[PDB]
Amino acid sequence: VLSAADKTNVKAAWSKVGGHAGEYGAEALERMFLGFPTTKTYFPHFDLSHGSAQVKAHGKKVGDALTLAVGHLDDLPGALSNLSDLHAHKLRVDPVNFKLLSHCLLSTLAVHLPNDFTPAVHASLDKFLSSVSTVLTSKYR
Amino acid sequence: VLSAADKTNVKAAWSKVGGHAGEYGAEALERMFLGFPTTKTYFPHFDLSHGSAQVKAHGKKVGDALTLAVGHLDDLPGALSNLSDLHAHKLRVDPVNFKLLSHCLLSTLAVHLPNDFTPAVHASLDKFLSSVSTVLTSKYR
Amino acid sequence: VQLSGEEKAAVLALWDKVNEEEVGGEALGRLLVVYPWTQRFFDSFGDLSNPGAVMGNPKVKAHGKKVLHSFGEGVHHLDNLKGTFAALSELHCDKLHVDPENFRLLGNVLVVVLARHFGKDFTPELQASYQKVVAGVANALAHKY
Amino acid sequence: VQLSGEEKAAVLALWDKVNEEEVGGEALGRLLVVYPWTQRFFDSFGDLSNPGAVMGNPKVKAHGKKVLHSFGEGVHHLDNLKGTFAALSELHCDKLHVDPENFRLLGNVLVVVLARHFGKDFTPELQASYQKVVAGVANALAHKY
Ligand code: HEM
Ligand code: HEM
Ligand code: HEM
Ligand code: HEM
Ligand SMILES: [Cl-]
Ligand code: NA
Ligand code: NA
Repeated sequence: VLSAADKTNVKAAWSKVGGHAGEYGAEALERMFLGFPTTKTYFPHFDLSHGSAQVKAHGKKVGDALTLAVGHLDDLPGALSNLSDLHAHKLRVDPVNFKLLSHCLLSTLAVHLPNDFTPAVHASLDKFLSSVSTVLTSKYR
Repeated sequence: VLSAADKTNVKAAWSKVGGHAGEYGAEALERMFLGFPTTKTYFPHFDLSHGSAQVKAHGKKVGDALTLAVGHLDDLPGALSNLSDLHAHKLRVDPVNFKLLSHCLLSTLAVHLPNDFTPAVHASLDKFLSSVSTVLTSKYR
Repeated sequence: VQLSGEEKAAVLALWDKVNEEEVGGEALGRLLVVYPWTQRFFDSFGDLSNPGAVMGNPKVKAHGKKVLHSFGEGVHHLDNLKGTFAALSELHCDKLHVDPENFRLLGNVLVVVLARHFGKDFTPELQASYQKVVAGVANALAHKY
Repeated sequence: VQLSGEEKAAVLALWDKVNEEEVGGEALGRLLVVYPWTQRFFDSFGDLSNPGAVMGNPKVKAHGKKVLHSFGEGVHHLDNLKGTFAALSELHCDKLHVDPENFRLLGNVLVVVLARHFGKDFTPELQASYQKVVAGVANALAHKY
């Protein structure tokens, strides 16, 4: 599914993210909640207001999980197993919402990394986020 | 995507399909063309009328490819590589069309194997057809 | 969302043969089994943990019948679907927050259940007509989005 | 497909600064690179085999401008999207047979290009407003199905 070129594109792109993975995760969440309000249904216990500390905290965990995935491109099912259990079994997140967050993530990267967000990197990050979504929405136990 | 239980169901269900794989592929194709005329764009050289020798012949190749996939569930990217190149790089088939054929192929199995098309087998063949679709629509070579 | 004179007649002849009890329950049950994330909207129905509990759930069978009765309204009001499903569309968007993609899924599962019940009588052209009907209902239900 | 008065004003103010040629060319180019199956509809444009050839293709830049100009007509007729895209809907649905899912894809790509060009000025609330716009365009373009 992911070619070797995609893996190296994702690897290099995420090296540009560097220590900002949490900030970008948080901003992506903020863009998703405002742009697709249905997604707020999955966080009824969150303070979703402007500057919310909960969103910032959750974004850090989303960013950290993606960094982990970037380091296990060759075995995402095994590396993300615990996260698949939470999202597919416990939380039963509609797969549609993963397309929305992926789009909001790419938007965030486009804002902060305009010179590095080339079409090819764009295309490889899209494949990457799609493969991560498939793992997190699947019951493969 | 595919669990151990899914593989067992798929293999067992496909043993009931047996030698009807070609018939079912052809009927599935015919249901797609009538039910989704958009799919007719990819066969401008075919007689899509009922009982066509081209459709029946083409259906045989789809049935055979699925039978091949059933014996290589653990390495679909490797076994379906040549067909992935054909559909993604050469033919550039819109991924939406694989969902339409998958639905039409499940419709066909429901017609001919109603007592074996249980909810559990239904659920596993759908996962199976999605994994085959993902391989055939990905440029990973 | 337009059918020929023979199409609508053929669609209705098959609908007369639909068991209003089994088909609705089986289609909804298959939706919860094959697309497990849909179970999230039915937590109040009880045990949905395995296909046996879902397919034998009395609340699933009851609600399935309601769903099939609403599909029936679509088969008999093709030329005014947008108005027929106004209230249901509002229900699923403002209150339930069901993504329109799931309307398509239930619509295809229903088709698969019809195919299972009627076998070779569910011809490709007859299915093609029901794909039109199922798409129209799904589109009418998502109009409030 | 309705925005508030403050939303409309913000959407219109940003479009005053949109270079329809640069944004259009980049948006169409990214569609062909990120979703390669869309290349099938543009074989007469020539070599689309790699992003370099796609992003520098003059026919891609020209058509992208046309496409973005049509988004502009939608941005200036938010209350009449169906009538504004009626002819283009027939072209894409009855004559080209383009699946509606790709309309949504091109709208999200456009948003990503807008985000890349305007940076921090493309705020989350401003993006939220344009997500509504692109969805409105996408549904209007698919109304003929
Ligand atoms: C690439 C996609 C995603 C990644 C990498 C991801 C990552 C994570 C992580 C790391 C956690 C751990 C939370 C914790 O330990 O406190 C989590 C939980 C959670 N996820 Fe996601 N997630 C993704 C997509 C989504 C989407 C699309 C939704 C819904 C629209 C969602 C809803 C939730 C919720 C509700 C929780 C629990 C939050 C809490 O109870 O504190 N996730 N996710
Ligand atoms: C499970 C899904 C599918 C399978 C297993 C499959 C399998 C195959 C096979 C085995 C071939 C011939 C390979 C060869 O001759 O080397 C083929 C060719 C082809 N496929 Fe598919 N296919 C699938 C889905 C689709 C879909 C969804 C479309 C379009 C809507 C499509 C369009 C075509 C076309 C146009 C050809 C070439 C026809 C010709 O050469 O005359 N396929 N496919
Ligand atoms: C063509 C597709 C559908 C039709 C025709 C349909 C029809 C209906 C009907 C008739 C009701 C009863 C409303 C009432 O009694 O006032 C209902 C309620 C409901 N629908 Fe559906 N529906 C469809 C799709 C879906 C889907 C796909 C889901 C979730 C995945 C869903 C979730 C619900 C829920 C949770 C309720 C409320 C259940 C309850 O409170 O007992 N619907 N729908
Ligand atoms: C989503 C928003 C879209 C808009 C607003 C749009 C708009 C347009 C416009 C303005 C034209 C020019 C018609 C003319 O010059 O007479 C056109 C033509 C065309 N469109 Fe699009 N389009 C969209 C998406 C797509 C997509 C997703 C595809 C295919 C994947 C597509 C394929 C085509 C083709 C093949 C043509 C004809 C090209 C030619 O003149 O040779 N369009 N569209
Ligand atoms: Cl590039
Ligand atoms: Na189906
Ligand atoms: Na994108």
